[PDB]
Amino acid sequence: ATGDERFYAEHLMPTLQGLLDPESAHRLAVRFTSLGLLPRARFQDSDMLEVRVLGHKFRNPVGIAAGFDKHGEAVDGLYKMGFGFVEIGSVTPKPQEGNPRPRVFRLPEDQAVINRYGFNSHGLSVVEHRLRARQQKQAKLTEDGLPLGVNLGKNKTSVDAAEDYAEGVRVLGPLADYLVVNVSSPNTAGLRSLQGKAELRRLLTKVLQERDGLRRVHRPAVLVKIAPDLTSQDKEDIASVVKELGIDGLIVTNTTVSRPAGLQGALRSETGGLSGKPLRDLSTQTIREMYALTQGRVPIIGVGGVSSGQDALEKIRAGASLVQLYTALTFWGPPVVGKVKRELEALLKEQGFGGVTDAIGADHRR
Ligand SMILES: Cc1cc2nc3c(=O)[nH]c(=O)nc-3n(C[C@H](O)[C@H](O)[C@H](O)COP(=O)(O)O)c2cc1C
Ligand SMILES: C/C(=C\COC(=O)C(C)C)CC/C(C)=C/Cc1c(O)c(Cl)c(C)c(C=O)c1O
Ligand SMILES: O=C(O)c1cc(=O)[nH]c(=O)[nH]1
Repeated sequence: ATGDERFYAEHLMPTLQGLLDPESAHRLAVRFTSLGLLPRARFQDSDMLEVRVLGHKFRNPVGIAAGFDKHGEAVDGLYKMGFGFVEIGSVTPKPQEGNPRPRVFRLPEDQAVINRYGFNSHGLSVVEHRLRARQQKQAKLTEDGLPLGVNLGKNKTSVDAAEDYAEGVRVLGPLADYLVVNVSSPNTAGLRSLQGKAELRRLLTKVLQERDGLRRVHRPAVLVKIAPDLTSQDKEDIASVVKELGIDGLIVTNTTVSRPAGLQGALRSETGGLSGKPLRDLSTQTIREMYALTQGRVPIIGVGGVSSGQDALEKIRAGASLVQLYTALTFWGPPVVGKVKRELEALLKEQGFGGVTDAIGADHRR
């Protein structure tokens, strides 16, 4: 490990977290990232890390999860940090404020965060114009193996959820390599009920019809992002609908409304979704389940508690073609990205994989 990893993780990040409230810290991180003030990313991506999935090349399989760059303000800075792909959002159709502050909480003793942002969003129009300002730059980045995802949400007061997602497809679909139908936020009343069979089939049929209506060059993959808190029945139903409709992939998982035994943080009983280390294995097991239920035929982006190459490889072997992280970045800072990639490469070599692709779903073949 480099000196930068150690300096950020042991000294700089904990010191700055001691000085700044969580949401102020988030806002500054977005600002710093957008301005390119981040440290120099030393790690040069080897060919072993390249993945071809969702109609795209990914230079490396480590992405930034939704919720960091909600409004598409820091996309280029995130690629500079060494992410293989960037997901922005969630974006709602109309601007909305989200929940009252405070609404994000650190659990340092658990290496976890709880948030109840409630889809604070600049709205589709603002994000559309922000992405349009760099659309050709993104086209080159995508061609270079650096794709962009856009995660779509719904407004608090909307009377037609499916129409909110349809609007998102129409407005941001033409600017995205993939879209995410986020039906798994724990912070919007009734949202997770859209994961149910009948509601999901009707919602996703409408989303896919809208996507299919876009011009070929502007036609994104469509993925559904699911909760870690689903029943076995819920998961079976989602798998069935995904296969019936030809949904392009799954993002597994969002934050958990569970509070695993053993959390130590003083703020453990705050309302919201829990992320970071306590979510890690719940997410990995959900990936494993969804891979098996879809016969390994549906690409999965694995997310929840990834902080190391081992964490990444466990999700890949469970069935993820790509992984994302967020909470680890908040604790260990920008050097965590290079750390995960370097460790992942080393472990792939150690376990006799030719590359990431060879390891996808490997546990199921043991
Ligand atoms: C502060 C915060 C805000 C988030 N906002 C969103 C969001 O807007 N949309 C979304 O799909 N997921 C959101 N997430 C969930 C992350 O994308 C990810 O699924 C989850 O945090 C698990 O990954 P992690 O343990 O690496 O953070 C958010 C997570 C956090 C911690
Ligand atoms: C600009 C700062 C550190 C530099 O590191 C970064 O920019 C990384 C996090 C992208 C200081 C602000 C801090 C300590 C941010 C860490 C942090 C946080 O402490 C918390 Cl709680 C959250 C929710 C976020 C969301 O991104 C977060 O980034
Ligand atoms: O905006 C939020 O509250 C949010 C959305 C989401 O999908 N997941 C999450 O943990 N928080």
